[PDB]
Amino acid sequence: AGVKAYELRTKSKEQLASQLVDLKKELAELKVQKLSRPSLPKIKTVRKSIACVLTVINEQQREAVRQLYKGKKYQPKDLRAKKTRALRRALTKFEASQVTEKQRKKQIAFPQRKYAIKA
Amino acid sequence: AAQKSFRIKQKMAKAKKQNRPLPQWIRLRTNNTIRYNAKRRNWRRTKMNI
Amino acid sequence: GKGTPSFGKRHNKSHTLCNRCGRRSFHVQKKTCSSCGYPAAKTRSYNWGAKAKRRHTTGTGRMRYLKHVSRRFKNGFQTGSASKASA
Amino acid sequence: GRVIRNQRKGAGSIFTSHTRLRQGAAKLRTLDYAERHGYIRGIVKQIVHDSGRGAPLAKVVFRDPYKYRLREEIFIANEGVHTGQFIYAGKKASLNVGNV
Amino acid sequence: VFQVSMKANKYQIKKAVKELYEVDVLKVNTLVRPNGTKKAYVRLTADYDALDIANRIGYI
RNA sequence: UUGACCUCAAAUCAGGUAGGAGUACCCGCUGAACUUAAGCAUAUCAAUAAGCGGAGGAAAAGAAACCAACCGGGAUUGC
RNA sequence: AUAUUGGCGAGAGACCGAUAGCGAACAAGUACAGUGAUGGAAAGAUGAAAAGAACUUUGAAAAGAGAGUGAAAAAGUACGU
RNA sequence: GUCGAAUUUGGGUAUAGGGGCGAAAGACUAAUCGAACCAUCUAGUAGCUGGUUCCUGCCGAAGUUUCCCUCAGGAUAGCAG
RNA sequence: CGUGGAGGUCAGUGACGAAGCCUAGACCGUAAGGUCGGGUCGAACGGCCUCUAGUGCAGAUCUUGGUGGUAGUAGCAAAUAUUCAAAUGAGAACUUUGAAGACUGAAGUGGGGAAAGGUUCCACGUCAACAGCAGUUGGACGUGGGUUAGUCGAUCCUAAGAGAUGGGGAAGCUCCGUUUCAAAGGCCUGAAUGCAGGCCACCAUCGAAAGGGAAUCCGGUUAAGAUUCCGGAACCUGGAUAUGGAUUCUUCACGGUAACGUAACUGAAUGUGGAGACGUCGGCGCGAGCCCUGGGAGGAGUUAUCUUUUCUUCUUAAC
RNA sequence: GCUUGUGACGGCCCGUGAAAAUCCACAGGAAGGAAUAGUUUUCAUGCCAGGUCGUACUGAUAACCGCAGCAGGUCUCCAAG
RNA sequence: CUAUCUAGCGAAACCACAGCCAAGGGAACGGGCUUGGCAGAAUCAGCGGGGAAAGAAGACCCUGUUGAGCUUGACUCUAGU
RNA sequence: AAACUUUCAACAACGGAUCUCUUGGUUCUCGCAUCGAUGAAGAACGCAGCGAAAUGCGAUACGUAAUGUGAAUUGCAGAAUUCCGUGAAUCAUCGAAUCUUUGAACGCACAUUGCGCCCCUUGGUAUUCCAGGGGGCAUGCCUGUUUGAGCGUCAUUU
Ligand SMILES: NC[C@@H]1O[C@H](O[C@H]2[C@@H](O)[C@H](O[C@@H]3[C@@H](O)[C@H](N)C[C@H](N)[C@H]3O[C@H]3O[C@H](CO)[C@@H](O)[C@H](O)[C@H]3N)O[C@@H]2CO)[C@H](N)[C@@H](O)[C@@H]1O
Ligand SMILES: NC[C@@H]1O[C@H](O[C@H]2[C@@H](O)[C@H](O[C@@H]3[C@@H](O)[C@H](N)C[C@H](N)[C@H]3O[C@H]3O[C@H](CO)[C@@H](O)[C@H](O)[C@H]3N)O[C@@H]2CO)[C@H](N)[C@@H](O)[C@@H]1O
Ligand SMILES: NC[C@@H]1O[C@H](O[C@H]2[C@@H](O)[C@H](O[C@@H]3[C@@H](O)[C@H](N)C[C@H](N)[C@H]3O[C@H]3O[C@H](CO)[C@@H](O)[C@H](O)[C@H]3N)O[C@@H]2CO)[C@H](N)[C@@H](O)[C@@H]1O
Ligand SMILES: NC[C@@H]1O[C@H](O[C@H]2[C@@H](O)[C@H](O[C@@H]3[C@@H](O)[C@H](N)C[C@H](N)[C@H]3O[C@H]3O[C@H](CO)[C@@H](O)[C@H](O)[C@H]3N)O[C@@H]2CO)[C@H](N)[C@@H](O)[C@@H]1O
Ligand SMILES: NC[C@@H]1O[C@H](O[C@H]2[C@@H](O)[C@H](O[C@@H]3[C@@H](O)[C@H](N)C[C@H](N)[C@H]3O[C@H]3O[C@H](CO)[C@@H](O)[C@H](O)[C@H]3N)O[C@@H]2CO)[C@H](N)[C@@H](O)[C@@H]1O
Ligand SMILES: NC[C@@H]1O[C@H](O[C@H]2[C@@H](O)[C@H](O[C@@H]3[C@@H](O)[C@H](N)C[C@H](N)[C@H]3O[C@H]3O[C@H](CO)[C@@H](O)[C@H](O)[C@H]3N)O[C@@H]2CO)[C@H](N)[C@@H](O)[C@@H]1O
Ligand SMILES: [Mg+2]
Ligand SMILES: [Mg+2]
Ligand SMILES: [Mg+2]
Ligand SMILES: [Mg+2]
Ligand SMILES: [Mg+2]
Ligand SMILES: [Mg+2]
Ligand SMILES: [Mg+2]
Ligand SMILES: [Mg+2]
Ligand SMILES: [Mg+2]
Ligand SMILES: [Mg+2]
Ligand SMILES: [Mg+2]
Ligand SMILES: [Mg+2]
Ligand SMILES: [Mg+2]
Ligand SMILES: [Mg+2]
Ligand SMILES: [Mg+2]
Ligand SMILES: [Mg+2]
Ligand SMILES: [Mg+2]
Ligand SMILES: [Mg+2]
Ligand SMILES: [Mg+2]
Ligand SMILES: [Mg+2]
Ligand SMILES: [Mg+2]
Ligand SMILES: [Mg+2]
Ligand SMILES: [Mg+2]
Ligand SMILES: [Mg+2]
Ligand SMILES: [Mg+2]
Ligand SMILES: [Mg+2]
Ligand SMILES: [Mg+2]
Ligand SMILES: [Mg+2]
Ligand SMILES: [Mg+2]
Ligand SMILES: [Mg+2]
Ligand SMILES: [Mg+2]
Ligand SMILES: [Mg+2]
Ligand SMILES: [Mg+2]
Ligand SMILES: [Mg+2]
Ligand SMILES: [Mg+2]
Ligand SMILES: [Mg+2]
Ligand SMILES: [Mg+2]
Ligand SMILES: [Mg+2]
Ligand SMILES: [Mg+2]
Ligand SMILES: [Mg+2]
Ligand SMILES: [Mg+2]
Ligand SMILES: [Mg+2]
Ligand SMILES: [Mg+2]
Ligand SMILES: [Mg+2]
Ligand SMILES: [Mg+2]
Ligand SMILES: [Mg+2]
Ligand SMILES: [Mg+2]
Ligand SMILES: [Mg+2]
Ligand SMILES: [Mg+2]
Ligand SMILES: [Mg+2]
Ligand SMILES: [Mg+2]
Ligand SMILES: [Mg+2]
Ligand SMILES: [Mg+2]
Ligand SMILES: [Mg+2]
Ligand SMILES: [Mg+2]
Ligand SMILES: [Mg+2]
Ligand SMILES: [Mg+2]
Ligand SMILES: [Mg+2]
Ligand SMILES: [Mg+2]
Ligand SMILES: [Mg+2]
Ligand SMILES: [Mg+2]
Ligand SMILES: [Mg+2]
Ligand SMILES: [Mg+2]
Ligand SMILES: [Mg+2]
Ligand SMILES: [Mg+2]
Ligand SMILES: [Mg+2]
Ligand SMILES: [Mg+2]
Ligand SMILES: [Mg+2]
Ligand SMILES: [Mg+2]
Ligand SMILES: [Mg+2]
Ligand SMILES: [Mg+2]
Ligand SMILES: [Mg+2]
Ligand SMILES: [Mg+2]
Ligand SMILES: [Mg+2]
Ligand SMILES: [Mg+2]
Ligand SMILES: [Mg+2]
Ligand SMILES: [Mg+2]
Ligand SMILES: [Mg+2]
Ligand SMILES: [Mg+2]
Ligand SMILES: [Mg+2]
Ligand SMILES: [Mg+2]
Ligand SMILES: [Mg+2]
Ligand SMILES: [Mg+2]
Ligand SMILES: [Mg+2]
Ligand SMILES: [Mg+2]
Ligand SMILES: [Mg+2]
Ligand SMILES: [Mg+2]
Ligand SMILES: [Mg+2]
Ligand SMILES: [Mg+2]
Ligand SMILES: [Mg+2]
Ligand SMILES: [Mg+2]
Ligand SMILES: [Mg+2]
Ligand SMILES: [Mg+2]
Ligand SMILES: [Mg+2]
Ligand SMILES: [Mg+2]
Ligand SMILES: [Mg+2]
Ligand SMILES: [Mg+2]
Ligand SMILES: [Mg+2]
Ligand SMILES: [Mg+2]
Ligand SMILES: [Mg+2]
Ligand SMILES: [Mg+2]
Ligand SMILES: [Mg+2]
Ligand SMILES: [Mg+2]
Ligand SMILES: [Mg+2]
Ligand SMILES: [Mg+2]
Ligand SMILES: [Mg+2]
Ligand SMILES: [Mg+2]
Ligand SMILES: [Mg+2]
Ligand SMILES: [Mg+2]
Ligand SMILES: [Mg+2]
Ligand SMILES: [Mg+2]
Ligand SMILES: [Mg+2]
Ligand SMILES: [Mg+2]
Ligand SMILES: [Mg+2]
Ligand SMILES: [Mg+2]
Ligand SMILES: [Mg+2]
Ligand SMILES: [Mg+2]
Ligand SMILES: [Mg+2]
Ligand SMILES: [Mg+2]
Ligand SMILES: [Mg+2]
Ligand SMILES: [Mg+2]
Ligand SMILES: [Mg+2]
Ligand SMILES: [Mg+2]
Ligand SMILES: [Mg+2]
Ligand SMILES: [Mg+2]
Ligand SMILES: [Mg+2]
Ligand SMILES: [Mg+2]
Ligand SMILES: [Mg+2]
Ligand SMILES: [Mg+2]
Ligand SMILES: [Mg+2]
Ligand SMILES: [Mg+2]
Ligand SMILES: [Mg+2]
Ligand SMILES: [Mg+2]
Ligand SMILES: [Mg+2]
Ligand SMILES: [Mg+2]
Ligand SMILES: [Mg+2]
Ligand SMILES: [Mg+2]
Ligand SMILES: [Mg+2]
Ligand SMILES: [Mg+2]
Ligand SMILES: [Mg+2]
Ligand SMILES: [Mg+2]
Ligand SMILES: [Mg+2]
Ligand SMILES: [Mg+2]
Ligand SMILES: [Mg+2]
Ligand SMILES: [Mg+2]
Ligand SMILES: [Mg+2]
Ligand SMILES: [Mg+2]
Ligand SMILES: [Mg+2]
Ligand SMILES: [Mg+2]
Ligand SMILES: [Mg+2]
Ligand SMILES: [Mg+2]
Ligand SMILES: [Mg+2]
Ligand SMILES: [Mg+2]
Ligand SMILES: [Mg+2]
Ligand SMILES: [Mg+2]
Ligand SMILES: [Mg+2]
Ligand SMILES: [Mg+2]
Ligand SMILES: [Mg+2]
Ligand SMILES: [Mg+2]
Ligand SMILES: [Mg+2]
Ligand SMILES: [Mg+2]
Ligand SMILES: [Mg+2]
Ligand SMILES: [Mg+2]
Ligand SMILES: [Mg+2]
Ligand SMILES: [Mg+2]
Ligand SMILES: [Mg+2]
Ligand SMILES: [Mg+2]
Ligand SMILES: [Mg+2]
Ligand SMILES: [Mg+2]
Ligand SMILES: [Mg+2]
Ligand SMILES: [Mg+2]
Ligand SMILES: [Mg+2]
Ligand SMILES: [Mg+2]
Ligand SMILES: [Mg+2]
Ligand SMILES: [Mg+2]
Ligand SMILES: [Mg+2]
Ligand SMILES: [Mg+2]
Ligand SMILES: [Zn+2]
Repeated sequence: AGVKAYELRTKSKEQLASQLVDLKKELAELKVQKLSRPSLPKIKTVRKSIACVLTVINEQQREAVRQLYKGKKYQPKDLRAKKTRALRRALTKFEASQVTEKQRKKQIAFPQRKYAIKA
Repeated sequence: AAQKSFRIKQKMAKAKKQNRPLPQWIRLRTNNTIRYNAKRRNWRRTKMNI
Repeated sequence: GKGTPSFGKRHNKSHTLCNRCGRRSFHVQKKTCSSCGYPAAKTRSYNWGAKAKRRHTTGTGRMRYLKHVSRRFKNGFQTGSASKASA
Repeated sequence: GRVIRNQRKGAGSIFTSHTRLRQGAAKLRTLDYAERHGYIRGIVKQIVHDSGRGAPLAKVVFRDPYKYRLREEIFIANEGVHTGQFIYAGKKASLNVGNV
Repeated sequence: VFQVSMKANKYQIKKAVKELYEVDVLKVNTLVRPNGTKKAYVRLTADYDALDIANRIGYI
């Protein structure tokens, strides 16, 4: 039951804030009835919903902070490439590309010649 | 041990909660091996070592 | 009374639990873990100890990060989201 | 063989001096402008016993030349030095028991 | 009597006990149960009835 | 009086990087004895085990201060 | 081009067949031992299917005896032979 | 035997293996001490004990020679297939 | 001769019963072995030609696992001791209650704690195993309950001791060092916060649940917690702080010869003094609690006889 | 009288018998300071608050160590006639 | 208080196969072989003659081209100096 | 003659050989190259309607988002079974997050759930004191920056 990922993404922050609070109100009230009854399997879907609400609220604020940093040279390490320690310190495609002026002319003067031999 | 370091009361609290017989329903499960709890402990028999 | 009588005197513990490795190898007076090596920077291992090694090596643990690296490498370390099917 | 007893002593351990209850180290006043040119006066405030030393110590106060404070010294009492006496210290100082 | 976060000191308890159930809290005594969960003894002031507010949370 | 210089400091200075794990293979250091010799010391085990420092996907080696002495050959690695 | 009792993913064998084969085919580096470094097991097989023996009966009861299930109970969770 | 001091003792702390510690017994150093406990080198070497798994058929020995830090072992010739 | 596996072949055997196992049943071979019947069994297996080995057990104080005789035997004899009745239960030498007999005899078989254990505490259920007889009981089994602090500890301080830092060794793991061959800071004030004041500066930290140390007591309460809860009475540190009182026109108090006294009585840098703060033994004075004890006011036992009798209540917390 | 605290003292040493945190005090005189008033928060009274971990029970001829419900071993307080 | 008898509980040592002698010869001290004596179920409490009884691959002794603790103007070295 | 003992058979015990099974081991080959201060390896404690393990996860706790898939999961319960559906699921996939207490492990400690300092914000009169919330303060080294020191030192003084 409970909440749905796409429906939440439309609602505004300040509504989500209140969404949560009455889910916490419910889940709290659940745990009361829970110990007065022969179990209560129902409480699973609301505590999962709280995760979803909180996932979305996170999605927004992260994306929002993603915008505020767009195009800039220095972005929070939270939001960076990840990939690999070893990887992300490898030379950039630019840095590996550089070639000494002596060579760039040698790489022009006599670059590899495609040929063949018939008969 | 009388007035006890928290970590040890915590470590104690753990082993207390995991000394129980098997839940009866674990043995109805399809493809079930476990008949009894084989890791069960006792204060008289085996000591915890903190 | 090198035997049974002298045993009755053992109430003190040369080691308590080692924060790093969770054994009780941490020498109270020596302030060094016997098994793991804490608080040395490196973790304790010896080549004559190959059984001790396979007790503590990778994959005896939870692999909480490492385990997923292979899938993430399998495809390109993908950035971004998944495009669905659409129409 | 084994390591004989007289080798084991240089490692400290058991063989270190038992220092707890001692007074400080027994040292003269530092050699300074005061003693090198004139002399200086101080009261021996008390003599007193120093553990594991069979030679009583005399505690001599002095007034700090270069600041307003009291400066206590630990001297080895010279037999006839006495609480309350004035010790005089320097090249200009007189020739009397207790003077340096 | 409430189970409480093991991370919650006597202030956080009293603040959150007031805020949630809308009552005046005289004093707070916390132990940690054998199982490793904190139990809080939260006394309500004279102005309130603890049994009322009890089954206002719906246990009685 | 005011302005540079060399050197050398400090900052929760702005941006970074090192550590640890792994260790089958790889570059070094350090370094045995059991053993064989029908004894044993050189020798052998072995430029091995254990110990230490540093990598990669390979490492390393490499365009000769080479090999040859031939009518000469021509970076390195491996079979 | 070369190395590779590690890592990841595969295909195989005149290999071993539960005292074998890795120590571990199993909640196995587990249960347990040691202050500690370390030491370190045992243990696979009801049946096609639980149909896991309703009911009666003696018994304080565990059970026994009827009686049922099943191809088989000369398979009854002490379970293939 | 000793029992008001070279007394008895808790805990904290220090000394580690050719090391410690010893009012000295080679004592003690975790039931381990004329060299601790743990793992590895290690399946250490053994002219020395012990064992060495089916059947039948034919042939059939030696404890002697010489040399050996050789005398419980080898080489060597002889006997044997 | 025999065993695991391999190529080839009998288009070999088989759920209408393969393999295995059991057969004081049959036959073949000198033998290793081969073949058959019967029983039990449940899914595979054999003949011949070759290939190949982790290929044949009675021993090795062999390895692992299982089982015997010994044998219903040695034993179940330290710690003075049990008995009657009831209740409960299918069941009682062993449980509960009552009674009687006894013991530990406070250097205890009493009342608490330290190390250590870790739920053993308590309650309800409950006896397969365990409690070397027994078990209706248990420190067992099952299910639940339970440990409340400003004042008690930890936390703080320093001890022997341990240990970073400039640094100096060592190939290195690492070693030395703790104020040293170092440019080692962090306070209080004004001008909401920077500059101007300014002092002061040898020095991380770890190390005591018996050392040092801020401060709580009584009464009541639970099945199980209490110097923690409740009721009452306090105190300590930390903030805020208003009113009262005190002091000053001789501005920062008066009195006493003095020892000193008073409800208060401004005090920066800096210096210094004291408490923290300390051995062991011996008697002597004094107090507290305990011991002994008289009157009296209650309760209890004995009382053929004797005893103005024997026992028992009469209490006072920190502040 | 017993335990115990304290007061005043005597003796013993080639033994003369911890440290730090903390607290108050003194000397000093930088400084602010009153009259129609300004002074002091070491005098009284009044306001608010005090987090974190431990807290059960055994502590032994059964709850610790000694394979165990072991005649062993394991520091201490109270102590009636 | 045991032992002993009973209810209940219930091990271990050890074990080629076993368990009556005399002699003989025999690896020169036999339970077994040879010749004789003999020889009758099933057993209980005792006992310490035998079982060259049990305990532990003799420590004494020798052998081993096997060690180790230790000593020294052995052989060969070595920190320090 | 019984008992007893011994031998054989049958049935029954004891025990787990043998036979047949094999989601395992073992060895050969083939392909690929990715751990960590963006916090790894490893550890501790937790997380399910009813779990002690194993397994998975992290207070968003046997999982949240995305993608596919097309109806289950299953021990009992429960559901919304929300099936021509943005949709079952202990499914596959994984590109988005969460990720307690830790650990090279980073304010200092650490047999302690011990103890400082800075910044923002909320409440208690509140610049100060207490409390809740949020973010911070390791080391060596490089490049840069800002601020300093030295009669090491060149100019300017005036
Ligand atoms: N008890 C702590 C120590 O455990 C050591 O041994 C422990 C290890 O062999 C094993 O512990 C492993 C650990 O190795 C591994 N690296 C991580 C793993 N989670 C641990 O697991 C353990 O912990 C869980 C949880 O408490 C327990 O249920 C259980 O003891 C065990 N599975 O479990 C043993 C528990 O005793 C030693 N016995 C001794 O040093 C000491 O007792
Ligand atoms: N080795 C300890 C030394 O103690 C010395 O300190 C000396 C004094 O300062 C210290 O005296 C303490 C005093 O600090 C403390 N606050 C009060 C205490 N009563 C005094 O004690 C001393 O004096 C009294 C009276 O004379 C004696 O009864 C006592 O035995 C004595 N130790 O005791 C020492 C004399 O016994 C120095 N600090 C130094 O030399 C060193 O640390
Ligand atoms: N007695 C009535 C019920 O029997 C039930 O149990 C039934 C069975 O589970 C039980 O089976 C027993 C078995 O437990 C035990 N291990 C022995 C034997 N294999 C079986 O025996 C049973 O089956 C045999 C064969 O037909 C009958 O001859 C016999 O009478 C019967 N008891 O026998 C019962 C049938 O008679 C439950 N125990 C319970 O509901 C109740 O006691
Ligand atoms: N143990 C506490 C003591 O009890 C004592 O209690 C005694 C008193 O209360 C009381 O005394 C009464 C007396 O008042 C009345 N007039 C007569 C009565 N027989 C006495 O009692 C008597 O008891 C027996 C005689 O049988 C004597 O041995 C005792 O000494 C005497 N007091 O009887 C008690 C007997 O001991 C005292 N009050 C006093 O010492 C203290 O409180
Ligand atoms: N000391 C002064 C006197 O002390 C008396 O009491 C003292 C004595 O009872 C006892 O003092 C003893 C003394 O008796 C005996 N004869 C000598 C001994 N040294 C003293 O001991 C005293 O001094 C030593 C240092 O020497 C300290 O270490 C110790 O703590 C202290 N008690 O300790 C008390 C404190 O010093 C009385 N209070 C009184 O007569 C007077 O004040
Ligand atoms: N200061 C170093 C930096 O710390 C940063 O990390 C900051 C936080 O992410 C980190 O927070 C830690 C957290 O890691 C951890 N898992 C939980 C912990 N409570 C937090 O701890 C922080 O606050 C606590 C408060 O008690 C302090 O005790 C602790 O020293 C501090 N690191 O602590 C740092 C702030 O103090 C970055 N990891 C990195 O840039 C760098 O290492
Ligand atoms: Mg299992
Ligand atoms: Mg264990
Ligand atoms: Mg032991
Ligand atoms: Mg201890
Ligand atoms: Mg120690
Ligand atoms: Mg050390
Ligand atoms: Mg560290
Ligand atoms: Mg591996
Ligand atoms: Mg793996
Ligand atoms: Mg695996
Ligand atoms: Mg994760
Ligand atoms: Mg020596
Ligand atoms: Mg010294
Ligand atoms: Mg508390
Ligand atoms: Mg509870
Ligand atoms: Mg910066
Ligand atoms: Mg490294
Ligand atoms: Mg390496
Ligand atoms: Mg040799
Ligand atoms: Mg040899
Ligand atoms: Mg030799
Ligand atoms: Mg060589
Ligand atoms: Mg090596
Ligand atoms: Mg790499
Ligand atoms: Mg390659
Ligand atoms: Mg290269
Ligand atoms: Mg060239
Ligand atoms: Mg070439
Ligand atoms: Mg391989
Ligand atoms: Mg490997
Ligand atoms: Mg795949
Ligand atoms: Mg292939
Ligand atoms: Mg088997
Ligand atoms: Mg096996
Ligand atoms: Mg088996
Ligand atoms: Mg087998
Ligand atoms: Mg085999
Ligand atoms: Mg095995
Ligand atoms: Mg097990
Ligand atoms: Mg071991
Ligand atoms: Mg089976
Ligand atoms: Mg099955
Ligand atoms: Mg009936
Ligand atoms: Mg009944
Ligand atoms: Mg039937
Ligand atoms: Mg019918
Ligand atoms: Mg049936
Ligand atoms: Mg039928
Ligand atoms: Mg049929
Ligand atoms: Mg059948
Ligand atoms: Mg069957
Ligand atoms: Mg059944
Ligand atoms: Mg069964
Ligand atoms: Mg069976
Ligand atoms: Mg069967
Ligand atoms: Mg089967
Ligand atoms: Mg004598
Ligand atoms: Mg005497
Ligand atoms: Mg001593
Ligand atoms: Mg060594
Ligand atoms: Mg030697
Ligand atoms: Mg040394
Ligand atoms: Mg001695
Ligand atoms: Mg001798
Ligand atoms: Mg031993
Ligand atoms: Mg010993
Ligand atoms: Mg001896
Ligand atoms: Mg020796
Ligand atoms: Mg040892
Ligand atoms: Mg050992
Ligand atoms: Mg061999
Ligand atoms: Mg070798
Ligand atoms: Mg050899
Ligand atoms: Mg020989
Ligand atoms: Mg010769
Ligand atoms: Mg021989
Ligand atoms: Mg020959
Ligand atoms: Mg011939
Ligand atoms: Mg074959
Ligand atoms: Mg084979
Ligand atoms: Mg074939
Ligand atoms: Mg064939
Ligand atoms: Mg057929
Ligand atoms: Mg067969
Ligand atoms: Mg026959
Ligand atoms: Mg047949
Ligand atoms: Mg049969
Ligand atoms: Mg058959
Ligand atoms: Mg079958
Ligand atoms: Mg079949
Ligand atoms: Mg054949
Ligand atoms: Mg073989
Ligand atoms: Mg065999
Ligand atoms: Mg056999
Ligand atoms: Mg045999
Ligand atoms: Mg037997
Ligand atoms: Mg018999
Ligand atoms: Mg019996
Ligand atoms: Mg008997
Ligand atoms: Mg006896
Ligand atoms: Mg008795
Ligand atoms: Mg009776
Ligand atoms: Mg009756
Ligand atoms: Mg009795
Ligand atoms: Mg009774
Ligand atoms: Mg008596
Ligand atoms: Mg006493
Ligand atoms: Mg005693
Ligand atoms: Mg108690
Ligand atoms: Mg109880
Ligand atoms: Mg028991
Ligand atoms: Mg019994
Ligand atoms: Mg019984
Ligand atoms: Mg219980
Ligand atoms: Mg206190
Ligand atoms: Mg401290
Ligand atoms: Mg120190
Ligand atoms: Mg150091
Ligand atoms: Mg220096
Ligand atoms: Mg500033
Ligand atoms: Mg203390
Ligand atoms: Mg109590
Ligand atoms: Mg109260
Ligand atoms: Mg005295
Ligand atoms: Mg008081
Ligand atoms: Mg008296
Ligand atoms: Mg002394
Ligand atoms: Mg004072
Ligand atoms: Mg003054
Ligand atoms: Mg309590
Ligand atoms: Mg208590
Ligand atoms: Mg007691
Ligand atoms: Mg005992
Ligand atoms: Mg025990
Ligand atoms: Mg006794
Ligand atoms: Mg005892
Ligand atoms: Mg004692
Ligand atoms: Mg007898
Ligand atoms: Mg009997
Ligand atoms: Mg027995
Ligand atoms: Mg035995
Ligand atoms: Mg024996
Ligand atoms: Mg014999
Ligand atoms: Mg004769
Ligand atoms: Mg004869
Ligand atoms: Mg004879
Ligand atoms: Mg005879
Ligand atoms: Mg014989
Ligand atoms: Mg015969
Ligand atoms: Mg014959
Ligand atoms: Mg005869
Ligand atoms: Mg004759
Ligand atoms: Mg005899
Ligand atoms: Mg015998
Ligand atoms: Mg013996
Ligand atoms: Mg013996
Ligand atoms: Mg021998
Ligand atoms: Mg021997
Ligand atoms: Mg001997
Ligand atoms: Mg000899
Ligand atoms: Mg020889
Ligand atoms: Mg030798
Ligand atoms: Mg017989
Ligand atoms: Mg089958
Ligand atoms: Mg579920
Ligand atoms: Mg529940
Ligand atoms: Mg887990
Ligand atoms: Mg699961
Ligand atoms: Mg369902
Ligand atoms: Mg269903
Ligand atoms: Mg999935
Ligand atoms: Mg995921
Ligand atoms: Mg993390
Ligand atoms: Mg952390
Ligand atoms: Mg940290
Ligand atoms: Mg914060
Ligand atoms: Mg940095
Ligand atoms: Zn460790």
